[PDB]
Amino acid sequence: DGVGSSSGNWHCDSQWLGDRVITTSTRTWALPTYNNHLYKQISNSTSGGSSNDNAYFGYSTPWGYFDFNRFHCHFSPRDWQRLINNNWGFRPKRLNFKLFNIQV
Amino acid sequence: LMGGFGMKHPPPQILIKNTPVPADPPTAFNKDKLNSFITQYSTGQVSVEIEWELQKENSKRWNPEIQYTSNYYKSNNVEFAVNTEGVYSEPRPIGTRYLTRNL
Repeated sequence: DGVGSSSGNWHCDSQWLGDRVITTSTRTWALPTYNNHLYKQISNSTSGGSSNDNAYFGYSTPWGYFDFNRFHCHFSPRDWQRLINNNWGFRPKRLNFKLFNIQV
Repeated sequence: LMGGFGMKHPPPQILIKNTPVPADPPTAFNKDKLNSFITQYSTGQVSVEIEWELQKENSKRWNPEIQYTSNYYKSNNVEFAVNTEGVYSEPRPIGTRYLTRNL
Protein backbone atom coordinates (compact mmCIF):
# COMPACT_ATOMS: atom_id res chain seq x y z
CA ASP A 1 0.00 0.00 0.00
CA GLY A 2 1.94 2.98 1.33
CA VAL A 3 4.74 3.97 3.67
CA GLY A 4 2.41 5.27 6.38
CA SER A 5 -0.13 2.43 6.38
CA SER A 6 0.24 -0.89 8.18
CA SER A 7 0.04 -3.94 5.91
CA GLY A 8 -1.29 -6.27 8.61
CA ASN A 9 -2.46 -6.64 12.19
CA TRP A 10 -1.15 -8.65 15.12
CA HIS A 11 -3.07 -11.95 15.25
CA CYS A 12 -2.17 -14.30 18.10
CA ASP A 13 -4.93 -16.40 19.65
CA SER A 14 -6.33 -19.92 19.88
CA GLN A 15 -9.93 -20.77 18.99
CA TRP A 16 -11.39 -24.01 20.35
CA LEU A 17 -14.37 -25.39 18.43
CA GLY A 18 -15.93 -28.82 18.92
CA ASP A 19 -13.69 -31.06 16.83
CA ARG A 20 -11.22 -28.37 15.71
CA VAL A 21 -8.75 -25.94 17.26
CA ILE A 22 -7.31 -23.01 15.29
CA THR A 23 -3.97 -21.64 16.46
CA THR A 24 -2.66 -18.26 15.33
CA SER A 25 0.77 -16.89 16.24
CA THR A 26 2.50 -13.64 15.28
CA ARG A 27 6.18 -12.86 15.82
CA THR A 28 8.58 -10.03 15.04
CA TRP A 29 11.61 -11.07 12.99
CA ALA A 30 14.94 -9.57 11.95
CA LEU A 31 16.75 -10.49 8.73
CA PRO A 32 20.41 -9.50 8.18
CA THR A 33 22.52 -9.84 5.05
CA TYR A 34 23.96 -13.36 4.82
CA ASN A 35 27.30 -14.17 3.15
CA ASN A 36 27.42 -10.55 1.90
CA HIS A 37 24.92 -11.44 -0.86
CA LEU A 38 27.11 -14.32 -2.09
CA TYR A 39 26.80 -18.06 -2.58
CA LYS A 40 29.70 -19.94 -1.01
CA GLN A 41 30.82 -23.53 -1.42
CA ILE A 42 31.23 -25.14 2.00
CA SER A 43 32.70 -28.45 3.15
CA ASN A 44 34.41 -30.09 6.10
CA SER A 45 37.68 -28.74 4.68
CA THR A 46 36.36 -25.12 4.94
CA SER A 47 35.29 -25.86 8.58
CA GLY A 48 38.65 -27.69 9.30
CA GLY A 49 37.16 -31.19 10.08
CA SER A 50 38.94 -34.41 8.90
CA SER A 51 36.97 -37.47 10.23
CA ASN A 52 35.25 -39.29 7.32
CA ASP A 53 31.94 -39.82 9.24
CA ASN A 54 31.74 -35.98 9.53
CA ALA A 55 32.81 -35.18 5.91
CA TYR A 56 30.42 -33.03 3.75
CA PHE A 57 30.09 -30.80 0.64
CA GLY A 58 27.39 -28.16 0.00
CA TYR A 59 26.58 -24.46 -0.30
CA SER A 60 25.62 -21.57 1.96
CA THR A 61 23.10 -19.16 0.47
CA PRO A 62 22.43 -15.47 1.16
CA TRP A 63 18.78 -16.41 1.74
CA GLY A 64 17.03 -16.85 5.06
CA TYR A 65 14.02 -19.03 5.74
CA PHE A 66 11.01 -19.12 8.05
CA ASP A 67 10.61 -22.20 10.25
CA PHE A 68 7.62 -22.97 12.48
CA ASN A 69 8.09 -26.75 12.75
CA ARG A 70 7.86 -26.86 16.55
CA PHE A 71 4.64 -27.25 18.51
CA HIS A 72 5.35 -24.40 20.93
CA CYS A 73 5.40 -22.02 17.95
CA HIS A 74 1.61 -22.46 17.79
CA PHE A 75 0.37 -23.85 21.13
CA SER A 76 0.64 -21.98 24.41
CA PRO A 77 1.30 -24.18 27.47
CA ARG A 78 -2.36 -23.85 28.52
CA ASP A 79 -3.58 -24.75 25.02
CA TRP A 80 -1.18 -27.70 24.98
CA GLN A 81 -2.50 -28.82 28.37
CA ARG A 82 -6.09 -28.64 27.12
CA LEU A 83 -5.19 -30.57 23.96
CA ILE A 84 -3.37 -33.35 25.79
CA ASN A 85 -5.88 -33.66 28.65
CA ASN A 86 -9.04 -33.60 26.52
CA ASN A 87 -8.24 -35.36 23.22
CA TRP A 88 -7.23 -38.85 22.10
CA GLY A 89 -5.59 -37.51 18.93
CA PHE A 90 -4.93 -34.53 16.70
CA ARG A 91 -3.48 -33.68 13.29
CA PRO A 92 -2.89 -30.52 11.23
CA LYS A 93 -5.42 -29.73 8.51
CA ARG A 94 -4.58 -26.43 6.76
CA LEU A 95 -2.15 -23.53 6.98
CA ASN A 96 -2.25 -19.76 6.52
CA PHE A 97 0.97 -17.74 6.40
CA LYS A 98 1.48 -13.97 6.25
CA LEU A 99 4.39 -11.54 6.01
CA PHE A 100 3.61 -7.87 6.60
CA ASN A 101 4.88 -4.58 8.03
CA ILE A 102 8.16 -4.88 6.12
CA GLN A 103 10.80 -2.44 7.38
CA VAL A 104 14.18 -2.23 5.64
CA LEU B 1 -24.68 -23.48 53.36
CA MET B 2 -23.65 -27.13 52.89
CA GLY B 3 -23.08 -26.41 49.19
CA GLY B 4 -25.23 -26.67 46.09
CA PHE B 5 -28.14 -24.92 44.39
CA GLY B 6 -30.94 -23.29 46.38
CA MET B 7 -34.41 -23.50 44.85
CA LYS B 8 -37.89 -22.48 45.94
CA HIS B 9 -39.21 -25.46 43.93
CA PRO B 10 -36.53 -28.18 44.02
CA PRO B 11 -37.04 -31.67 42.59
CA PRO B 12 -40.13 -33.03 44.33
CA GLN B 13 -39.99 -35.76 46.94
CA ILE B 14 -40.75 -39.20 45.48
CA LEU B 15 -42.51 -41.38 48.05
CA ILE B 16 -43.01 -45.14 47.70
CA LYS B 17 -44.75 -47.72 49.88
CA ASN B 18 -45.81 -51.36 49.65
CA THR B 19 -49.59 -51.66 49.74
CA PRO B 20 -50.55 -53.69 52.84
CA VAL B 21 -51.91 -57.16 52.09
CA PRO B 22 -54.05 -58.42 55.00
CA ALA B 23 -53.77 -62.02 56.15
CA ASP B 24 -56.86 -64.20 56.53
CA PRO B 25 -59.49 -62.20 58.47
CA PRO B 26 -61.80 -63.82 61.03
CA THR B 27 -65.07 -65.27 59.79
CA ALA B 28 -66.98 -63.01 62.23
CA PHE B 29 -67.04 -59.25 61.71
CA ASN B 30 -64.72 -57.20 63.91
CA LYS B 31 -64.66 -53.41 63.66
CA ASP B 32 -61.01 -53.02 64.70
CA LYS B 33 -58.46 -52.24 62.01
CA LEU B 34 -56.60 -55.29 60.74
CA ASN B 35 -53.19 -55.92 62.31
CA SER B 36 -52.32 -59.25 60.62
CA PHE B 37 -50.64 -58.77 57.24
CA ILE B 38 -48.65 -60.91 54.83
CA THR B 39 -44.94 -60.21 55.20
CA GLN B 40 -43.89 -58.52 51.96
CA TYR B 41 -41.09 -56.52 50.38
CA SER B 42 -40.55 -55.09 46.91
CA THR B 43 -37.61 -54.64 44.56
CA GLY B 44 -37.03 -53.02 41.20
CA GLN B 45 -34.94 -50.61 39.17
CA VAL B 46 -34.85 -46.82 39.37
CA SER B 47 -33.51 -44.50 36.67
CA VAL B 48 -32.87 -40.76 36.89
CA GLU B 49 -31.64 -38.61 33.99
CA ILE B 50 -30.42 -35.04 34.56
CA GLU B 51 -29.32 -32.56 31.89
CA TRP B 52 -26.58 -30.18 33.04
CA GLU B 53 -25.64 -26.89 31.38
CA LEU B 54 -21.93 -26.11 31.09
CA GLN B 55 -20.05 -22.80 31.26
CA LYS B 56 -16.90 -23.19 29.18
CA GLU B 57 -13.65 -21.47 30.10
CA ASN B 58 -12.23 -18.72 27.88
CA SER B 59 -9.07 -17.93 29.84
CA LYS B 60 -6.06 -16.21 28.28
CA ARG B 61 -3.73 -17.64 30.94
CA TRP B 62 -0.40 -18.67 29.43
CA ASN B 63 0.95 -21.17 31.97
CA PRO B 64 -0.84 -24.50 32.46
CA GLU B 65 -3.66 -24.73 34.99
CA ILE B 66 -3.98 -26.98 38.02
CA GLN B 67 -5.90 -30.14 37.12
CA TYR B 68 -7.25 -33.04 39.13
CA THR B 69 -5.26 -36.15 38.24
CA SER B 70 -4.74 -39.68 39.48
CA ASN B 71 -1.28 -40.65 40.72
CA TYR B 72 0.67 -43.06 38.52
CA TYR B 73 2.63 -44.50 41.45
CA LYS B 74 1.92 -48.17 42.10
CA SER B 75 -0.66 -49.10 44.73
CA ASN B 76 -2.46 -52.22 45.91
CA ASN B 77 -5.80 -50.90 44.61
CA VAL B 78 -7.00 -48.50 41.93
CA GLU B 79 -8.53 -45.33 43.36
CA PHE B 80 -12.32 -45.16 42.90
CA ALA B 81 -12.56 -48.89 42.19
CA VAL B 82 -13.52 -52.10 43.96
CA ASN B 83 -11.32 -54.02 46.39
CA THR B 84 -10.55 -57.75 46.33
CA GLU B 85 -13.83 -58.24 48.25
CA GLY B 86 -15.87 -56.18 45.78
CA VAL B 87 -16.19 -53.15 48.07
CA TYR B 88 -16.34 -49.82 46.24
CA SER B 89 -14.66 -46.90 47.99
CA GLU B 90 -14.16 -43.18 47.41
CA PRO B 91 -10.64 -42.45 48.73
CA ARG B 92 -10.86 -38.64 48.86
CA PRO B 93 -13.35 -35.79 48.43
CA ILE B 94 -13.12 -34.09 45.04
CA GLY B 95 -14.00 -30.43 44.70
CA THR B 96 -14.70 -28.48 41.53
CA ARG B 97 -12.28 -25.53 41.74
CA TYR B 98 -9.12 -26.29 39.78
CA LEU B 99 -9.35 -23.91 36.83
CA THR B 100 -8.62 -20.23 37.45
CA ARG B 101 -10.02 -16.87 36.40
CA ASN B 102 -9.35 -13.26 37.31
CA LEU B 103 -11.17 -11.51 40.15
